[PDB]
Amino acid sequence: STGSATTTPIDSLDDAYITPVQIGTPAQTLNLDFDTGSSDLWVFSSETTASEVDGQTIYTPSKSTTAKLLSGATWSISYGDGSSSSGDVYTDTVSVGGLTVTGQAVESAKKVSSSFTEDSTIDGLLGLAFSTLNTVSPTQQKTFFDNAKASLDSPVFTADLGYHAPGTYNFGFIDTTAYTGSITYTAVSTKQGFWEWTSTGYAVGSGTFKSTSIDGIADTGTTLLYLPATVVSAYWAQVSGAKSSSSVGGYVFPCSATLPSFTFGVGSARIVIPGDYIDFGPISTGSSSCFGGIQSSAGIGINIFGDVALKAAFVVFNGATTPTLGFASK
Repeated sequence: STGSATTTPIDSLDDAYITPVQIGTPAQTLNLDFDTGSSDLWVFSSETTASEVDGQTIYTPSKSTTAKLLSGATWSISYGDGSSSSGDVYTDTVSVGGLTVTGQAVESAKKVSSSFTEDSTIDGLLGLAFSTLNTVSPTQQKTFFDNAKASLDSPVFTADLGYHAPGTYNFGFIDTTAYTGSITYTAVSTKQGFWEWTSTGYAVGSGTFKSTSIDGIADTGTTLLYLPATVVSAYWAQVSGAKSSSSVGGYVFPCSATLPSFTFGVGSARIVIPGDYIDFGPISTGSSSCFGGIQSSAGIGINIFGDVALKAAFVVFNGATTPTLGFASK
């Protein structure tokens, strides 16, 4: 089998991407944030504290004839950005772009933190990291991809995120029309439960490529590109007036600037992030200070190849017996 779904930016800045997902019988369609940095499929629901729902579409398991309460199971997750959610668990039928999993764990939120409530466009998350990170207790549950894998034509999914435009998540096949050149594959460590790999270096604008190993995660659920302070300083040094602002919480730059590109290495291959991808707009409405899309990972504890990086590429998440990651230009 295969599946194919369009993923759409939630706003004009590409702050995140939502993909429609069918849950239950009859189908209840929710718009979920596909997140290769976590491993829980959780949704706003009829069980979510009413004051914490503000415009999201909810899953109502009592209206699904295939929903079953997973007895005694709870979940609770805290994300790197400080947000969190928790609740109980159903199994139900979940379909993405034509691909169907029966008996998928659907984690129903009883509580969500303020940032989730405040974002009316995201009805939940669909985790696509390794199932070892899944928070369900006392019996850990598998991700949608893990459940589908054996049925897929090929045990892979691909992320093709758009810049200020829709893109595609495909399951079970590689669309050879969706990228240019070849796909360069690179090793993955699953030891921390992430799609963790090592970039071979970087360049700023038309500058020379610096060969240096950068360990990080391919994370569709993180907006920005988080890299070591040395790298980030080298980038922003090429932008007149850019500075790290403690009060704002990262590098800011004059909105009048034209940003240089940023290149990262995948083996001997090179992915070029155009400068415009690195502009996240005014820090506050009406400001002429703009927020940068490349930020320091110091104090995160891990480098993160988030959407800023991934959207410059066609990305293969290869779930073969030994997982690997593939990147192509597009």
